[PDB]
Amino acid sequence: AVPAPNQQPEVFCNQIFINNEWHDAVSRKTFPTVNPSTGEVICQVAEGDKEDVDKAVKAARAAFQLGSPWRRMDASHRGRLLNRLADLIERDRTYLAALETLDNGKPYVISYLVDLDMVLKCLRYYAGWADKYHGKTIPIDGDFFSYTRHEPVGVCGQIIPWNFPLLMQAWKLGPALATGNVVVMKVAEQTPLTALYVANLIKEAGFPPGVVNIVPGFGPTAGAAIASHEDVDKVAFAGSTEIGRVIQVAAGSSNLKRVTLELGGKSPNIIMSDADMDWAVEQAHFALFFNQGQCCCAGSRTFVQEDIYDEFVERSVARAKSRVVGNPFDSKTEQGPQVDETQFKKILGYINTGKQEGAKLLCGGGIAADRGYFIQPTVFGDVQDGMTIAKEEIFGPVMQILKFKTIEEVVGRANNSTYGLAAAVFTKDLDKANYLSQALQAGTVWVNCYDVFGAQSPFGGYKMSGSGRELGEYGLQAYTEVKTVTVKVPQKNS
Amino acid sequence: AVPAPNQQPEVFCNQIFINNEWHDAVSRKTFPTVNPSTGEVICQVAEGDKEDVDKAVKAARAAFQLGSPWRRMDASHRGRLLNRLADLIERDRTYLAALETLDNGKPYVISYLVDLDMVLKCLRYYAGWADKYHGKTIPIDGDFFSYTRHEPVGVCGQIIPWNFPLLMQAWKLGPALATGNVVVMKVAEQTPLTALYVANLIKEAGFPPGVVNIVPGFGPTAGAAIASHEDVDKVAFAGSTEIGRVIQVAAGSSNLKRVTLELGGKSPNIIMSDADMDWAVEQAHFALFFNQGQCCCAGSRTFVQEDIYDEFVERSVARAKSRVVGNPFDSKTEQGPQVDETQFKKILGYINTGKQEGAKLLCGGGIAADRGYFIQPTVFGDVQDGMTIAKEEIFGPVMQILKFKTIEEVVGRANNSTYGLAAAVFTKDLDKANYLSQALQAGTVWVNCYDVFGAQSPFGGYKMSGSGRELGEYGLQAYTEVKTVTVKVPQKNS
Amino acid sequence: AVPAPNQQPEVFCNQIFINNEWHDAVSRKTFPTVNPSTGEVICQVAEGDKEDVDKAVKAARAAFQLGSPWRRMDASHRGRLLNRLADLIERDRTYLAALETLDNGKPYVISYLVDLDMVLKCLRYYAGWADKYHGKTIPIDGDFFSYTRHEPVGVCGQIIPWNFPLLMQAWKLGPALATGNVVVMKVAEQTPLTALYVANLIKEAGFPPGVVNIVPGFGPTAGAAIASHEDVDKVAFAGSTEIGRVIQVAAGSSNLKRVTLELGGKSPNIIMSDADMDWAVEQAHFALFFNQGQCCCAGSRTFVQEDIYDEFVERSVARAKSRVVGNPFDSKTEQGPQVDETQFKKILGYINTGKQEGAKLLCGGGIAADRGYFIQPTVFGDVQDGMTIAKEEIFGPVMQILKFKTIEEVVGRANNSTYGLAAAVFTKDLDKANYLSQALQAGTVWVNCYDVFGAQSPFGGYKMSGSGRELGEYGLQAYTEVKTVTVKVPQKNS
Amino acid sequence: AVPAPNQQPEVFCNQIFINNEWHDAVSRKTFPTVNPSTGEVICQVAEGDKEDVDKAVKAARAAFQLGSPWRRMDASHRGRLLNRLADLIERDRTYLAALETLDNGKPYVISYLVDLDMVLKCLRYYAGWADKYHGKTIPIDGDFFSYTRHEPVGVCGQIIPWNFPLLMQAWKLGPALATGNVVVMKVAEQTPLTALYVANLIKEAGFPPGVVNIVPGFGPTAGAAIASHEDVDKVAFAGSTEIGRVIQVAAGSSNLKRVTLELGGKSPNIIMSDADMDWAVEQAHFALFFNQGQCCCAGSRTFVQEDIYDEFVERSVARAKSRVVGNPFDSKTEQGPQVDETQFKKILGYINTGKQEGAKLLCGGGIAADRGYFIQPTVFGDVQDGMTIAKEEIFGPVMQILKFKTIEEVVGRANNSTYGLAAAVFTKDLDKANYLSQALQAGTVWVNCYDVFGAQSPFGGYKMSGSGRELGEYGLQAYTEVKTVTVKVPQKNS
Ligand SMILES: Nc1ncnc2c1ncn2[C@@H]1O[C@H](COP(=O)(O)OP(=O)(O)O)[C@@H](O)[C@H]1O
Ligand SMILES: Nc1ncnc2c1ncn2[C@@H]1O[C@H](COP(=O)(O)OP(=O)(O)O)[C@@H](O)[C@H]1O
Ligand code: NA
Ligand code: NA
Ligand code: NA
Ligand code: NA
Repeated sequence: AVPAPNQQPEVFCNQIFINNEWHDAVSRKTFPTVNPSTGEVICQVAEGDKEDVDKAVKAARAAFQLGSPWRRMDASHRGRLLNRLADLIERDRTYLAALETLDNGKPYVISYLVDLDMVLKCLRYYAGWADKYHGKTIPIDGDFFSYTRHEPVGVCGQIIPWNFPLLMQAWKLGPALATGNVVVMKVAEQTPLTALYVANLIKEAGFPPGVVNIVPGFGPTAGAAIASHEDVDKVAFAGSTEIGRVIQVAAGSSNLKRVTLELGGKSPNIIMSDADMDWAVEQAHFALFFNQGQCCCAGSRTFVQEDIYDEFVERSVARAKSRVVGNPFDSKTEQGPQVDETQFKKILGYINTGKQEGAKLLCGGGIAADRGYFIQPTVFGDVQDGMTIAKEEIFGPVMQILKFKTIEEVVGRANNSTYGLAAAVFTKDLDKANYLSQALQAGTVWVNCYDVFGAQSPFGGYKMSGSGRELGEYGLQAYTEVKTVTVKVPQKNS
Repeated sequence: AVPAPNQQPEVFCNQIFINNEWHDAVSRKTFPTVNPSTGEVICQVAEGDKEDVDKAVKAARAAFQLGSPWRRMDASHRGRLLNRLADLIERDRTYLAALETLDNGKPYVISYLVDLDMVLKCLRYYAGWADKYHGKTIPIDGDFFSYTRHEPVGVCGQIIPWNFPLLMQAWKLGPALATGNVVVMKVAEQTPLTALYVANLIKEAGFPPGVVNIVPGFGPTAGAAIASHEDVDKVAFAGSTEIGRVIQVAAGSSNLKRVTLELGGKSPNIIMSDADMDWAVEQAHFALFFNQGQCCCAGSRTFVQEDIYDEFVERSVARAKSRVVGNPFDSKTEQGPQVDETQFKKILGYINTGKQEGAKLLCGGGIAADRGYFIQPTVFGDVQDGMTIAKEEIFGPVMQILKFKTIEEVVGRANNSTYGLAAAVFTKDLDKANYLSQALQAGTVWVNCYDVFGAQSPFGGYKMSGSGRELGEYGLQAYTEVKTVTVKVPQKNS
Repeated sequence: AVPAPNQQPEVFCNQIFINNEWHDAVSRKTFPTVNPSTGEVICQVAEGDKEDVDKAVKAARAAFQLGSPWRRMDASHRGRLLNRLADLIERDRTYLAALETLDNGKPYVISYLVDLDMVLKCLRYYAGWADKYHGKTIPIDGDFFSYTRHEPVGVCGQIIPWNFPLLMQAWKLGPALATGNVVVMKVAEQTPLTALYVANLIKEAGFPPGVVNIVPGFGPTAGAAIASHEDVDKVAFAGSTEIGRVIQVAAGSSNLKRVTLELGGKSPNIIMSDADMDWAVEQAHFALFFNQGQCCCAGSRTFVQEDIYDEFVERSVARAKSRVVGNPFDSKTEQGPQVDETQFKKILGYINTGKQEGAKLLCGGGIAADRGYFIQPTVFGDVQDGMTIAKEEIFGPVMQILKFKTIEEVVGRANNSTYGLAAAVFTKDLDKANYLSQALQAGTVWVNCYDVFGAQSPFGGYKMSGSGRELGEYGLQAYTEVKTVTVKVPQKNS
Repeated sequence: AVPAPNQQPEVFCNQIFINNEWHDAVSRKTFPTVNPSTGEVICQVAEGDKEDVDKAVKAARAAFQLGSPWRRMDASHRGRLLNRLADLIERDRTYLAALETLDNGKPYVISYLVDLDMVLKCLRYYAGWADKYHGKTIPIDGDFFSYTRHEPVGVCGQIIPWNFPLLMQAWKLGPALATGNVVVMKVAEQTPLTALYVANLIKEAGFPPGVVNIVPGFGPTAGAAIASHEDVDKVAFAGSTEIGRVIQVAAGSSNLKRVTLELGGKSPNIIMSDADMDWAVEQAHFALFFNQGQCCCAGSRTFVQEDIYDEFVERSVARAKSRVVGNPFDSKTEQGPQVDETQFKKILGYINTGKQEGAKLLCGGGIAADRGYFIQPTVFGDVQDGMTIAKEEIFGPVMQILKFKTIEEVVGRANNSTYGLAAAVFTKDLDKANYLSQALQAGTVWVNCYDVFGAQSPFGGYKMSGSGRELGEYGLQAYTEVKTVTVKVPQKNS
């Protein structure tokens, strides 16, 4: 079951979080955060800029000083702290799920059973890594003892997007805190609220002051301030390929801070003629329409073998036509609103371009409600690789179906992209699955499934979909600085 | 192509190898080694017993002393020595393959292209591990620096069988020497010669005296002296399950030396009705008949789905009938003799049991030549799980074909065995492959192949097929002793 | 602060635990467990034997069947369950610490602050391993995809001693349950009660029935029935070297089950002349007298460099004379009774032995109280290597002080033992530390400290102190069975 | 023993190496490479620019195509090819060592015994890694089989400096080729010759055409063309911190290619009062003067405790005065010329700033010969933290000796730098070694030694000394792209 939501949850946190305290922006400015189901302002949030980020970095640097409580703390105790935080998130699960829906738009049942579940699982996974990420002892030549310490990278800037506000926070904080780093986090202007409440929980869980600092605000102000900061050791950025470029340039123009990026995708979902038809249809629908189409790794290029194309397309249309768009607090709602007006307008722009460039509009294609940012589930057929809707990330409920003949052809077409975040293969055949999974140029390849995330398995892009990995053991590599200690000994023996 | 063999290679090495020198046994007794193709004596070999083993162990212990050339040698240099040994074995490849064939009976072409190749690949793989098996630095609670050293286990007793004389030597020496151990090796009385010649090469490569010592002799004498020795730190045994028991009791009854065992099997090879028929028949032939049927992981229970049974059986009988038995130096020969008279008679015993118990004799079933230990390729059909030939390891050219209906049926019947060394699955279906590889209780599961060994991938038994793993990184564990060092420090920081 | 103890805690659990239920022995037999502070019977406990062990093994086998709740359970959820068990143990901490003291004799302040603390830390550490012990994907030669699965070893027999009842239970359950095994545990007849209570918490935590089964009873009966069982896949034993031999023999003579052993020690604690004297005296006292001397890694050979010998002895003797023996429920008490009458007598025998062979009695040497099993802290000076009290594990409050001159000498003397569990070095010198830590043949070497255990750092013996390691990542190896799956693929590419 | 050098070694390779063939630049332009001992031109070398870079990248890309010989080659065979290359460099060691000296300036004895030895060790180290860098099998939640593939990152741009021409090439090629990548290398204009000859050996070794491509030319042209190239997946740059910035900006401005950097340093060498005086003085001299002072991790800030300061400086001055500068082909020469006239002039410039700002010139200070770029071993005493010679990397034979009082003081001073490449500590004290190696913010900390490089131990910068690590297992991380494959399975079991 799912507990009944409070459909108008009280907001408690709306300021800058530095040193476990709440601060107005130095400018005293605030910006509104909007409910995308109604288009109405939820509340004002402090508008952090460069000066606020400066305060935050100083607090973070102080917390990181040798001999500080956070630096001296046992690695196992960092685990306990992460597990305490997860316990508190779970305590406030019903509230956070409802707030998540209020600010973002996603169905409450999904906030509750999916987003909040994944958040708990991620934080508890990483709690487990805290005292387990060993350095090495190394059999170097000569009369020496040589070993590596895995140290924290230090002051980590973390700039996150609005599509999974709580989950992306957890994906960042989990590996960073498990490895003893300190954080300055810039949350998305569209969805700052849940992350700020979680900051209260960080304080309650007992993290020392300055270990996690949150600065809500805009990208070119607060975000750029972090990426170009002289005393941020590392930046992790999740967002558009376009702003990823800005981040890497900022890093290089400033202090040569370490950089990881999780960017867009145009992920191919490949349906072989021997696929389980009903399963493949349902999963392709999910792969595209999940979270209002607002997923980095959305199955936005649906390649279907010619022999099953017609039936696949028929079945896909029926499912898109029966997908329930409405109030995200109604249990029956499958699809909420898009996150804001800019997104709403951009997706509608893409549907227009799709119609214009000769893609066959099979269903939807319009606005779904007269208030809030609701869009009809849209399916385009006979899509061609050169079409704008086949190339550009739409980030909306707009499905592309493309026809192919051969396994060799579809590999070339799938790989023909500057993106490489994810892909999938639907087939009953062992050799087809292995052929395709090895040939596909993508960070994750799903076989007879889609959007299967696990805290244990790494995720991240090939090509311009980003670099570095999040989740799994791999997710600790960007948060570790490696020191070699080589010691002269009287006589080295095996 | 394969170089022409010397069909009567000269024997240079036939004594006990200790401190890089050749010794008569202390009793001065010798035993004959026989050419299995003719039944004739090749030469006499020193008959090592307890006294000779005692000498060998003292030499190994001295070589292992803290501050010795072997203990002080750079880990990378152990790699250099292993690679040098591989180069010398390559230099003498034509000679060694022909000697292997003389003493063991396997086809010279197989000795050359298979055994010798796998030996080189194994030594060269482990050469690469020598300086790469790191200890750990560990984030323990409190003000401490904690780390582990991976030290050699020490003096390693290695008792090996006759079925792959050179490969079994390499499988044992590669990981032992990569990790800085010293060795007292007991070779099989049936096949002592190639391993003794390799000892000459170990000396030539530059290994310090005492690092590898070799005692040819019998099992209850030299073998048991090693297993029961008060100064041997570790024993690795490969052989029968019966002697495995003897070895583990000897270790328990002596100094609690560490034990690993590679023992027999009765490995199931499962052919689903969707398998590629031509491929499955050829691979099932190989799986069973490879090396005169003298393979620990022989596919000696061939389970075939009922819809393909008659055709599979027909094809299998034709393949067995075409199999050329003859002089192992003749390039046309596919099957040499069995290793000795004891094995010869045991295998004929098993065939007579097969017939008497109601299995269907479809081809072979008798002696194949009037000289040497040759047995016709023998196929039994309509084999039942309760039959002797379905349960006991035959270790000869005797194939069992069993009929089944369902996947759940075959899983349980395959698993209903006290052995679990290997298994194989032939199918085109992804889900059947995955279901079976998970469900099968065996150390290696091959999918659409058989007898695929890589130096990179571990190999070893479940259940009574033994314990521990050889090959890959895993092959190093049994040869490492772990030391934790925990050091008080002024102030631990992350 | 330590919560006031219930000095007469109620006993709730005194039966055989199988399938989450409490059972009498088939025989209906019960055995008294005694309070060592008073020599009085606490209560009677069900006396399990072969037939009860047979039921417990059948239940574990059932819980391990493919498709069972325990086998299908997400690894992450095994972590949640271990975490929940740690929470319940912490909830009942005050009760469990008092019950431990009642049955074992150790001071309540130590049960509470040390034993219980270490139990919680072990379980929480292994909770974190549950979903992180990865197998490997392997770049084998040829057109294959090769990988390994790390599967559970299966039905694990675990036989534990009486010196750290709750801790030894946790050391065994932690890694077995994290890796998905099932357990039949035989607890010590001297100290059954606390482990049985924890069984109640295993049920309360939500572990499926048959995952943990506990059989109280005696060694030659219940313990030997586990070791010889034909369906137990792995046995883990902690206790005497003497019984260790029996276990390895029983394993070899039965089904060749996998064995690990945690046995005795006679661990050298080396004090160099440049050591911090006050520290080294206090730590040498703790190293020996901790837990009534009943510790496998007790520093039972204290080697002191000659220039500081006289002062070190003077100070050690004053320290032993000041050690408070009495009621373990009194907060003033440093030392409680020995565990039982047998150990009491064995220690008195060793004390008389030291006097007979000429070691200098500096203090203690007698019975400390009328009731229970209390022995005076005893220090022997001028101990020589050849003496029985210098060679054999005493397991009581009996300290040996040996004098040495050189670092090279002391290495040789420290290593001249068939034991090799632990060692320590006290020195301010970098090179002396590194020289000694390298040269000492011991599973753990402490430097300027003693008895510093971390859940993160492995622990186990060299030589006749045992084999295999407990704690850390290494603790998982003995609980994992490795399966290679090697799959033919159309065309292997890097 | 060292073979007599050819002091005018012949030049065979001076063109652009693409597809295992030699090419003139598209422009037909050449640049002189100069002998720094004489100031005379050795020969002309093809001047590569963007058009030649483009030809090379297309070559690398083709060689990387799925199904090409290099992609399909067994990982173990990649290892064999690396070992073959090492064998060829060893065969040609005398020639290559003389060529290195001729083009670079370093003493022939050093080229031969140090650089060449290190090149061989690096390549043979990485040969061993080729088939051992496993991906993982991951116990993800749900009915899934999840695993990682460690794939090559792809086309690798490698831009290397002039100070260790052959070694830097090896450091780059070793890990890149072990993991199946393809390379476009830009060698330093000052030292192109040796790396070009090694390209001949790469062809001879049997590496498929296009796997390694080498473009000599200038930085703003050929190097920038590599960094900005839209089909280069990864760039690795070694050189100045200034140009490191340019690289990172170029990567984010183009295709968001993966970046690792090895930049400058101003490494502190800390001499505690309890240090071994003779050894510390010799090591501090080596630490600064190695390779004409042309070492990224040079001990260019020598901190000396005040109690030993006077003696230490006195001895350091005597040692620098006795250092032999001259013809690098003469066996008596310890120091050759600096690499070129720019470096020559820059160093004299720093010597002038040292005099101007009031540092105590103790010896040297000027040119050491009328021909070639020879500079006197120069020592400054009483150096202060604010001085230019204490802050900026000089990259010449100019030693800075600074005085300190306390361990706490020197930590702060050592860490007060935007560099963090290496540091060293000289002390006999265990606690001081541990305290310092932990507190020092440097990629490598040497204790009682300096410039101890091992192929096994990673090396790289903290802060603006760069990012990522080379050597050891860590050196493979930047050359790997991680793919997750997650497969729906019928029913997941442990
Ligand atoms: N110039 C910038 N520098 C740093 N961060 C930015 C910049 N612009 C936007 N951001 C931030 O990056 C995150 C990802 O959003 P963004 O890439 O702008 O996606 P979109 O523009 O499609 O909404 C957000 O938190 C946003 O505030
Ligand atoms: N023959 C045996 N087989 C199996 N377990 C035994 C045997 N004898 C004793 N045990 C058990 O092993 C554990 C350790 O005991 P042991 O090594 O005998 O120490 P002690 O005799 O000094 O108490 C206890 O649980 C004990 O009951
Ligand atoms: Na919003
Ligand atoms: Na023979
Ligand atoms: Na008791
Ligand atoms: Na030059």
